[PDB]
Amino acid sequence: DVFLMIRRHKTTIFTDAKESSTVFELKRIVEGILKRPPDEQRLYKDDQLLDDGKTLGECGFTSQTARPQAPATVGLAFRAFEALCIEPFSSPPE
Amino acid sequence: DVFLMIRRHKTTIFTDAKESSTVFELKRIVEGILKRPPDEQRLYKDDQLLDDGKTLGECGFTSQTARPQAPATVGLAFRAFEALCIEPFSSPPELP
Amino acid sequence: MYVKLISSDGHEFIVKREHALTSGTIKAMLSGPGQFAENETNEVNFREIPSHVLSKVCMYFTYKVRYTNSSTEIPEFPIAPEIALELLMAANFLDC
Amino acid sequence: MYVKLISSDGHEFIVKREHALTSGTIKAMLSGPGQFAENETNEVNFREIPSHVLSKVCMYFTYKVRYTNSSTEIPEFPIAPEIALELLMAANFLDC
Amino acid sequence: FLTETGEYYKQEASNLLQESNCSQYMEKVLGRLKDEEIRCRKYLHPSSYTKVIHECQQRMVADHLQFLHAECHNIIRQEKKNDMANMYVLLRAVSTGLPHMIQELQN
Amino acid sequence: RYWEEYSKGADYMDCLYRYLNTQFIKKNPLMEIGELALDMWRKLMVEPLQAILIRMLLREIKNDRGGEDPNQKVIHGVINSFVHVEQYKKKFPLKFYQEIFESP
Amino acid sequence: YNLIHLDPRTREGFTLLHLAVNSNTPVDDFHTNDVCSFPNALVTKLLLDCGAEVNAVDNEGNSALHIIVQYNRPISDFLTLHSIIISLVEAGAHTDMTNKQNKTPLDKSTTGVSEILLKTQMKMSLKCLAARAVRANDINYQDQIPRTLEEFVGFH
Amino acid sequence: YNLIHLDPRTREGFTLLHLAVNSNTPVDDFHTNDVCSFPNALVTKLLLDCGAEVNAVDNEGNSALHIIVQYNRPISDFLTLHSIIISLVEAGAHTDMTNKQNKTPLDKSTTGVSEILLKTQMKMSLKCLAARAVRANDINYQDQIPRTLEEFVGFH
Repeated sequence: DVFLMIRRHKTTIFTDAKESSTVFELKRIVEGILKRPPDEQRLYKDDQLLDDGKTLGECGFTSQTARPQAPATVGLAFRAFEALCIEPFSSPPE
Repeated sequence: DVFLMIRRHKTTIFTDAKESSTVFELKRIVEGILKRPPDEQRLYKDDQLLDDGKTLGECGFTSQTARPQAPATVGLAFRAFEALCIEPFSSPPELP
Repeated sequence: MYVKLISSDGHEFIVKREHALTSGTIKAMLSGPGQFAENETNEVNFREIPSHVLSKVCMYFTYKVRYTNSSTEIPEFPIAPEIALELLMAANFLDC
Repeated sequence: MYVKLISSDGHEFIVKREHALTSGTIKAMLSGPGQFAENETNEVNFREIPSHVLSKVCMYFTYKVRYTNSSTEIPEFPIAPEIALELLMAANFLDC
Repeated sequence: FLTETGEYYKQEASNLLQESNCSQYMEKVLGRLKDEEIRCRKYLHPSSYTKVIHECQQRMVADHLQFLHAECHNIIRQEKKNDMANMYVLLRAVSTGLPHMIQELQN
Repeated sequence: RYWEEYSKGADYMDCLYRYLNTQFIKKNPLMEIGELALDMWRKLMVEPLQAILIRMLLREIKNDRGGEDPNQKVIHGVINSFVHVEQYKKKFPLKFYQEIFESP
Repeated sequence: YNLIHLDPRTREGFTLLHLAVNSNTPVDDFHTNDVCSFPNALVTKLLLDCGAEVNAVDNEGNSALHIIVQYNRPISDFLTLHSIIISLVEAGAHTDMTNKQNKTPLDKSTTGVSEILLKTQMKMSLKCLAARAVRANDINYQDQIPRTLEEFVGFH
Repeated sequence: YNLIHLDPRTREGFTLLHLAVNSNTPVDDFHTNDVCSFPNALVTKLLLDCGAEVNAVDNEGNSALHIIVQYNRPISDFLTLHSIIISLVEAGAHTDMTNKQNKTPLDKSTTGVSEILLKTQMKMSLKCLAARAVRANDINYQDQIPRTLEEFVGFH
C-alpha cells in the first residue's frame, strides 16, 4: 500500500510494500533482485540514513504521500561506504 | 402520464392518458371499450360532474395524484338521469 | 385488446390486454380453448380472487408495465398491511 | 518476477513483471527469441525512450495495476506539460 | 434417410451414366439437385437441407469425377458455353472439382 | 519439420509486427502478420499438397490399422496443421480440416 | 451430478455452488493458481447444468447470488462476473432472496458494477413485493397460505 | 463493404454506424416495425465486420459510441446494448473520445446501466491520459508526433 522507487547510481526498482512494514524485508527484496549481501545496502530518505530496525509507518512513507502515481523515492549506495549518488534523468523543454 | 380507474356500478376500466388531454379522449376510449356512445355517458370526479371541454391537466388529474401505483377513480353513468351508484370494493379482512 | 378480469364479487376489472399478460396464468387462461379470437369480450372469471385484491393486482399490472425498463428509483408499490397475505396468494395464483 | 527496462540514458528501471506486461510491446519484446529462459536478468533495452519518460511509464504501470478495478475515485495521473508529448509517443510505441 | 438417399442417388448416377454423355449427364444432375433442394425443402427439417444436398452431391457428381474431369478437356477446349457453365456449378461444390478444371482452362 | 519450425516462427513474427498489426493492419483486405503467415501456408503449401499429403496420411493410418507403427508425432502434427493453420478464422475454424481430412 | 446430489457442505455451510462463485475460495501455491482461478464462469455453468441447488443457503444466510456480488474485481474480469450472474439468474436464482441479516443481494454488493448488472436481471414480481410487505409488518402467515409460500415468505 | 467505403453521410453527419446504433433512426409505419428495429446488434456487428469507421465523428461531435450510451431503455433489451457496446469497443472505438463540447461517452450517458457497462469496457491506457494532458494545456503537437497520433489527440 506504500510504493517505493529504489534508486542506485542509475538502477531503479519499483517496489510495493505494506502500510507498516519493516526495512528488513524490503532490504531482503533488494538483495534478492540484485544478488548482493546486505552489509553494503543502506537505505536513505532525503539525505537521512536508515538502519534495519525502523518501519515505513513512522518513517514518513504515508500512503497519502507514496501514492503509486508519484511514489516516494529512496536512495541506495553500494560499498566494496558511499554517499547519495542519485542522478536526475533528464528534462528537455518544450 | 395520468392513470384513471373509470368506475361503473361494478365494472372498472384501467386507462392511461397523456399529461395534456381532455375529457373527449376518455369518452372515446370508454366508447371503444364499453360499446356505449359518448352522448349518453358523462365522466365524473369524486361524485361531481365534469364537462367535455376542459383538460385533465387542470381538472385535478395531476401526474403526482394519479400515479399508476394509485390511480384516481372516475365515475361513469349511462342513460337508460341516473345518479352515480359505484359499488365499493370488497372489505379487507382484519389483521390476524 | 381489453381483457375483462372478473372477480369473486363481479367487479369486472377491464384492463389492457398487454398489461394483463405480464402474469403467467392470465396468459395461460387466454391460451388454448379460451382464446375466443373475436375481440368481443375476452373475459376471465376469477371465481376465487376477491375484488379488493384483484384491483391491487391490476394496479400492479399497470405499475409493472410502466416501470419495467426504467429502474430509475422506481416508487415503492403501496401494499396495505391488511391486504397483504391476500395479495401474496393472489400473486402466487396469478404468477408475477 | 522482475524485469529490467533500459532507457537511452542507460537508466535501468527494474519493474515487477506482472506490472510491466500491461504494455503490449514489452509483452511482445519478452516473447519470441527474447525470452531468455534462465531467469537471470530478463531485460529489454529501449534505444529511443528517455529515462525521464520510462520513469513515468513505470509509475503508470504501478498506477494501472493498482487502480485497474477500484472504480471508486480513480485519482488523476500527474503529467507535466514538459513530459506530455514524449509520454504520448512512448505509450504509443509500447501500446501502453 | 441419408443412407437411403445415398443408395438411390448412387443408382441414379449409375443409370444416367449408362445412357447419357457428359453434355447431357450434367444437365440431368443439375435437374435432380434443383429438385432435391425442393424434395427436401417441403419434407425435411431446415437443418437437413445442407446435409441432403451435400450428400447427393458427393454421390452423383463427386463419385464420378473421373467421368467429369476426363470430359472437362473436351468441354473447355471447344467453348461449350452452356456445358461449361453446368460443369462449373457441378464441380464447385465438389471438394476437388475445380483445381483440375481451372488448370484445363489455363492450358 | 517445416511446420513445427514455421508455426512457432509465425507466432514469433506476429510479436515482432505488433505495432503493424495494432496501428496499421487493424485500422486498414489486410490481415494480421500472425494470420497472414498462415494464410500464406494454407494457400501456397497445403492446398498444392492436398493430394500428396492426404493420400500419404490415409496410407499411414491404414498401415497403423494393418499393424505397423507410424510416427505418431509426425502424423498427429500434420493432421493438427490442417486445423492450426486456420486458427484465426472466426467462423468455422474446423472448416479446412473437415473438408481436407474428415471427408476423405 | 452425483456429487451435487450428495450435497456437500463446508463448515461455513458453503455448498458446491457457493465455493465456485466465491473469490475467497483458496487455491494452493502450485501451478493451480495459473489455471484454477475463482470465481470461474465455466465451473458455475457446469454446476448449474448438473442441477446444483442455486438457491442453497449456508449457515451464514448468503445464497449463491449474495456471495458473488461482493466480488472485488468487477471490471478486469467483468466477463466471468457477468457470465456467472446471468447463469445463476436464468437457471433458478431468486434475485430478491433475503439472507439471515435482512440483506438483499443489491444491499450486499459493495460494487456499482455488480449492483446494476444484477438490477438488469431483476424481473420485478408482485409475489416478491407482497412477500416483502408481509415480512416487514410481521403478519402471522402460518397455515393461512400455501406451504410453498411460507418458505417463500421466509426467503424474503 | 463497398457501400461503407463509399462513406455515406446523413445530413446530421451520421455515418452508417451512427444510424445502426441510434434509437432515433426512423422506421416506416409498415411491417418493418415487426422485424427492423434500432439499435440492432446484428447490423452493428455486420457494419463493423465490413470495416466501418468506428471513430466517425458527426457535425455535432458525437462518435459512434456516444449515440448508444445515450440509449434510454437499457434493461428491456440489455442483450442488444451489451452486444453493441462490446462490438464497438472491440472494434477500436476510443471510449475516451470527446465531442465538440468535450463530453466523453461516460458523461453523455444519462443512464447508470450504459455508463457502468461502458466502464467495464474502458481499458485505461497511458496513451489516453497522455493525449488528454497534451490537448488540455494546448501543446503544439503538429508533425511532432506520429500521424496516427494526431487524429488520436484529436479524439480528446
